[PDB]
Amino acid sequence: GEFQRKLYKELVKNYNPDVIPTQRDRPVTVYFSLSLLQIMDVDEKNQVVDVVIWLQMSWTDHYLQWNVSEYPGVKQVSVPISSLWKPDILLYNAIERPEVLTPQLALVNSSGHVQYLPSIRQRFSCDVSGVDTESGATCKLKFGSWTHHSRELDLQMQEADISGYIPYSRFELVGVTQKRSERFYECCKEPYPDVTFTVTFRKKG
Amino acid sequence: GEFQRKLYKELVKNYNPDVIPTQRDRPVTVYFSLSLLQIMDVDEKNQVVDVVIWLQMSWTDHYLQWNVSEYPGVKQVSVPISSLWKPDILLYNAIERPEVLTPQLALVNSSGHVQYLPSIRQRFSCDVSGVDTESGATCKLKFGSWTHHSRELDLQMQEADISGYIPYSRFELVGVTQKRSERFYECCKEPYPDVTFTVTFRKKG
Amino acid sequence: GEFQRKLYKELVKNYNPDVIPTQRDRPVTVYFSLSLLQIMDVDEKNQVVDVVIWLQMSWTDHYLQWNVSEYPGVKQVSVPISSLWKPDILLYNAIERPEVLTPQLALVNSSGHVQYLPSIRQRFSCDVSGVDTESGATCKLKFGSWTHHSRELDLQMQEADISGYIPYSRFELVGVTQKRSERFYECCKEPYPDVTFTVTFRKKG
Amino acid sequence: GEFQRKLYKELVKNYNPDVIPTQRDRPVTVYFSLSLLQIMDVDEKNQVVDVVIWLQMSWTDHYLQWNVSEYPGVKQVSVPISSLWKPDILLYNAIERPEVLTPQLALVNSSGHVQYLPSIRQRFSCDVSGVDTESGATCKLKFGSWTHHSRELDLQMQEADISGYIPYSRFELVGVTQKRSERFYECCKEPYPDVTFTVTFRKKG
Amino acid sequence: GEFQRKLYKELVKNYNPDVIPTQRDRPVTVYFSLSLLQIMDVDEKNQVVDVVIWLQMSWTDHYLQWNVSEYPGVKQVSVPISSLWKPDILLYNAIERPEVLTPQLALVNSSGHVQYLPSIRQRFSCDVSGVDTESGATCKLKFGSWTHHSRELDLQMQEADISGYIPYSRFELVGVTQKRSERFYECCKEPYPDVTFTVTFRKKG
Ligand SMILES: *[C@@H]1O[C@H](CO)[C@@H](O[C@@H]2O[C@H](CO)[C@@H](O[C@@H]3O[C@H](CO)[C@@H](O)[C@H](O[C@H]4O[C@H](CO)[C@@H](O)[C@H](O)[C@@H]4O)[C@@H]3O)[C@H](O)[C@H]2NC(C)=O)[C@H](O)[C@H]1NC(C)=O
Ligand SMILES: *[C@@H]1O[C@H](CO)[C@@H](O[C@@H]2O[C@H](CO)[C@@H](O)[C@H](O)[C@H]2NC(C)=O)[C@H](O)[C@H]1NC(C)=O
Ligand SMILES: *[C@@H]1O[C@H](CO)[C@@H](O[C@@H]2O[C@H](CO)[C@@H](O)[C@H](O)[C@H]2NC(C)=O)[C@H](O)[C@H]1NC(C)=O
Ligand SMILES: *[C@@H]1O[C@H](CO)[C@@H](O[C@@H]2O[C@H](CO)[C@@H](O)[C@H](O)[C@H]2NC(C)=O)[C@H](O)[C@H]1NC(C)=O
Ligand SMILES: *[C@@H]1O[C@H](CO)[C@@H](O[C@@H]2O[C@H](CO)[C@@H](O)[C@H](O)[C@H]2NC(C)=O)[C@H](O)[C@H]1NC(C)=O
Ligand SMILES: CN1[C@@H](CC(=O)c2ccccc2)CCC[C@H]1C[C@H](O)c1ccccc1
Ligand SMILES: CN1[C@@H](CC(=O)c2ccccc2)CCC[C@H]1C[C@H](O)c1ccccc1
Ligand SMILES: CN1[C@@H](CC(=O)c2ccccc2)CCC[C@H]1C[C@H](O)c1ccccc1
Ligand SMILES: CN1[C@@H](CC(=O)c2ccccc2)CCC[C@H]1C[C@H](O)c1ccccc1
Ligand SMILES: CN1[C@@H](CC(=O)c2ccccc2)CCC[C@H]1C[C@H](O)c1ccccc1
Repeated sequence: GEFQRKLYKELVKNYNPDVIPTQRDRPVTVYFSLSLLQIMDVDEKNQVVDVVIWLQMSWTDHYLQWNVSEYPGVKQVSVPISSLWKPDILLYNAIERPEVLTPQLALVNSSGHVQYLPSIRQRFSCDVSGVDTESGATCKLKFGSWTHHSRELDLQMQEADISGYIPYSRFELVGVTQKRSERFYECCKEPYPDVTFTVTFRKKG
Repeated sequence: GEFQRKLYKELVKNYNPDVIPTQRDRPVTVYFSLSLLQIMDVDEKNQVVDVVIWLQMSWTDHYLQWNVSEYPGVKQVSVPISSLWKPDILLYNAIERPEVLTPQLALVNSSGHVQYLPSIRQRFSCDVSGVDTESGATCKLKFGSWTHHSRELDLQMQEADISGYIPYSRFELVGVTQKRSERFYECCKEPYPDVTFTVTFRKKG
Repeated sequence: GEFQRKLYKELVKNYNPDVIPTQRDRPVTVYFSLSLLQIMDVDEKNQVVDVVIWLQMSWTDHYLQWNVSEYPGVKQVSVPISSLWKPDILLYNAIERPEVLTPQLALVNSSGHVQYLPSIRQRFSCDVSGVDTESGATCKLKFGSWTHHSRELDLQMQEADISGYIPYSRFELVGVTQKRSERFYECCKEPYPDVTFTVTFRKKG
Repeated sequence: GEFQRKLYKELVKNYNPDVIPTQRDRPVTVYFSLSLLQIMDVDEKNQVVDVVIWLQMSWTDHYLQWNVSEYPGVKQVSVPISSLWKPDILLYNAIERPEVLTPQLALVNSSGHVQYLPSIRQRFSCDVSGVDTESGATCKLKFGSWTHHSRELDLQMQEADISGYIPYSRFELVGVTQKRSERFYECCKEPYPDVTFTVTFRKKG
Repeated sequence: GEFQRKLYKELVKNYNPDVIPTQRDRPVTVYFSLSLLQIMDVDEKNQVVDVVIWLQMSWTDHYLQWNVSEYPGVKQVSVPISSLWKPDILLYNAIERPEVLTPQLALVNSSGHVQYLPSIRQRFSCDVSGVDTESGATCKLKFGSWTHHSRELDLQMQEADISGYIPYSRFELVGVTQKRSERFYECCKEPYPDVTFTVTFRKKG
């Protein structure tokens, strides 16, 4: 519609997607969770697991809010993620780049809350030497911001999901746990948070 | 011609391809169908099917209409899809990104009706454990919009085609059925439609 | 030179590469031919042939002509194909995208005649059962425009070449024929032309 | 914040990322180090090693400094590396391009000191003929600027790290040493520095 | 420095990288040579050789010259090749696109002489049927401009080098010759030069 077209024009004006949208030394809170959809393969020689994981991220960007009565009918909009600031979140265990399977779009509502929910095909490093035993292999998937400390980007955790796991693969899911942490690194004065998912699985008999 | 060159210049003016062309809370109807052209391979270990499928989409964009007597001779135009809004339709079963085999162009007529008909090479997840039996393996291919609900994008179905199936592959087509659906999801207020194709096939001999 | 630099500046001015350069309801004639340079491989299980083919296309674009005495010395220019309109010609049998081996440049002379001669590495679908016999496998390579009918784009044929075929591959060339055709499709009012190359070949063992 | 947004706008103004930020017979000093995170594979037939290495680079760019009291609260910023000048450092032994695993971002503080710390997946040439012996295979990894001599770009060395080496691969790390050098080449009047890492490793069992 | 920043700004002004820098019907002379650095593999079934080759090209572009006393201290500059005109030189035997291993930068001195020295990973077609014999397989590598004839681009030859050949591969170098030539092709009125390298090699006992 015409109201949407006018809204998109205003949202991009004076907006720099390279600048994290903090406000007066108050961090941007980013909620992060993961749904393991499939274990595609396990390479026992090279110590590699191949997965499809659906990442779910959300945060508030105060530059993206609008008055609902100025734009009647427009409750939320669909925007390419390249036009917004997004978290620079990395899988620390990754040995190749991710392949993104979903359209690179985010949903933004009228108070500036953004949802970006990419599904990714990803290969990563793990010791899979007990994968073909009763107590299987257990792998850690550590996620965190690459360039923003706790006072800039407050990474927070949400409930993990196993309901979407594909039943017909040759691996079964024994368990999934999760834990937020915070550490000081040698480089830097400020601490950096992370969210780590621990996945235990094994080959089907 | 000169009239075409002037028309393209007007069509792009004040046009944002990121904004779905709804008008006064009336959704954009999108007709969707599929023609299975080939089954290239079946990976029985990893539970993957490799296909070429020809997707057929059409819809009306009211911003792309023109007066026929202002542009005499110009009944329709060939336009790169990147310059238009297009449906953000996703194959939910996909485990890699699609490879598009056709030129990325759409046809638009004078009342703003768009046709975009991409042929794609695609690999996806399915239980193929009865592929080498009499009754065969049966796979679901679920398609739907990633960011637009029913009141924005009204996805509608059309008749599937088996006539283009390649006769000389090592798999034969036992059947194809189709079904539109509509559900409420936990996330969201508004319902989401989808179009699902069920394909049954088996190995020859 | 200085005259060339001035000419390139004028050629791009008021030029839209998305608009086919028809003139007063007279189609653009496009001459098309093919030289088979190599048969790299044949996949008997999956019914795929791997080739290098040199495509040769030429046409007249009336917007690219210049007065020879305004630009003395300048008989023809070398221009990136991305800055011109080009035919949207497709190999209908293709199962992957082409890999272009040559620089993406075209030659344009002073009366606007364009030559664009890409060499491509291409895999396509064919029944190759019979490849290891005396009479060999016979494959059709069908080429045509994706979005332009006969009254917009008049596809014409030229003499096929076998002189560039590499003698040291493990496949030998039994024969090559070619045929222009024109058909009505279900979609459309206007007929669409094509040029099809029929290649018969066999294993040397 | 608002001060950050204003700062980014000023940093890009009159800034050319193609120009090395020397001033008047001072070179740009670039500190370089490496942390070997994993040996993924060794191809004994083709003489190739496959690694993940974390490169650590830092330098001062005097065009990126700002007055701290003009931008209160803003001590450092996160910037895409493509918008800055960066060292043109090359692995001389490389037989494919690198695959970058981390976000392409750098940290810049108020006096213009830049940190850029890419983790890369890289394959390179080495004689691995004693890899399955007690004393192991020993490989040289030579790094240096491609276009800048010593008086433009002063490459300096820092302490190598083995603490991040993954314990569960099928190769073990016998040792890592490092050495800065400087040589005259036939081409050029000015000498060129390099930093070379020598890595000795062997197969387990 | 400040003089460099001013120089880069002037060099790009009124510069079109698509226009070969001839001057009053006098061709651009391009010196071309090759250093074979490695033979990575030989595929005997498909008739393919896999190499790393270091190409060395240089030429004069009269638009890139500057007065040395206007820019004191600035003898040469490091510039991205994408901002300059470069030779459109092709390996005629290539069956895949090249992978460029070096930074895409060129050196330009004050009288406008450009040096561009890309190292490339390349696969090409050759009859390797005597590779495992005493006299070896002999392959021709033919290089030439794709769109410029002799009167536009004067391709000249320089001394080949085998000093960079890697000693630890499983193939050894029997012989290398080189030869400049000039031929008429069917397309065109004007003759086209080429530089061909003949490499004889064999498997090690
Ligand atoms: C740019 O390149 C193009 C492509 O090659 C080139 O187009 C060709 O131009 C020539 C004109 O010189 C065309 O040849 C003519 O074609 C028609 C028949 O189709 C004939 O009338 C001409 O024959 C002769 O007729 C006269 C008898 O009354 C004689 O006086 C004399 O012998 C004529 O030559 C002649 O064959 C040719 O058809 C086109 N081709 C295409 C595809 O358009 C163009 O000329 C080039 N431009 C420049 C400035 O170099
Ligand atoms: C925009 O979306 C956000 C996030 O969904 C909404 O804020 C949440 O609203 C729920 C209502 O049950 C609260 O329980 C949460 O505390 C809110 N979340 C956060 C992170 O603050 C918000 O209401 C939406 N705004 C509008 C105007 O629709
Ligand atoms: C533009 O294309 C549309 C879609 O083909 C045309 O509208 C259809 O015309 C058919 C056949 O005459 C009718 O039966 C349908 O009612 C129409 N379908 C839809 C989805 O609207 C339309 O006529 C074309 N416009 C012009 C100006 O020719
Ligand atoms: C910007 O960062 C650089 C690098 O960390 C700082 O320079 C170093 O400061 C330490 C003290 O923390 C000194 O011991 C070193 O001598 C400095 N190193 C170099 C290479 O200069 C610099 O002080 C920082 N600037 C600000 C304003 O904080
Ligand atoms: C820019 O570089 C070119 C090429 O290196 C220089 O010209 C060469 O100089 C050598 C050495 O004296 C001469 O023998 C040759 O006549 C030149 N070679 C070519 C291919 O032209 C040139 O002098 C340099 N310009 C400046 C100002 O230093
Ligand atoms: C959850 N998702 C909805 C979420 C949403 O609208 C959304 C939010 C944010 C950005 C983009 C889209 C929209 C579409 C329906 C549903 C999709 C299905 O659950 C799903 C999730 C993960 C993998 C495959 C399928
Ligand atoms: C510290 N370092 C990471 C260190 C780590 O544990 C790590 C990284 C990669 C592989 C293995 C371990 C943790 C997060 C902070 C980061 C440093 C900062 O983000 C940074 C990024 C880019 C340029 C300069 C500085
Ligand atoms: C596609 N169709 C016509 C439809 C059209 O013009 C068109 C309309 C809209 C967008 C793009 C092309 C064009 C001419 C070719 C024909 C294609 C053939 O049916 C086909 C397509 C794909 C696989 C097998 C067969
Ligand atoms: C060429 N290069 C110099 C840079 C330079 O002169 C140059 C670079 C690019 C363009 C013009 C000139 C720096 C010193 C090393 C030298 C070449 C090295 O031995 C090399 C090693 C392995 C593969 C390729 C090249
Ligand atoms: C290309 N053609 C000439 C150039 C030209 O007229 C031309 C080039 C590009 C566009 C338009 C015209 C000279 C350059 C090579 C020659 C063709 C060679 O036999 C060839 C051999 C093998 C595969 C492909 C091509």
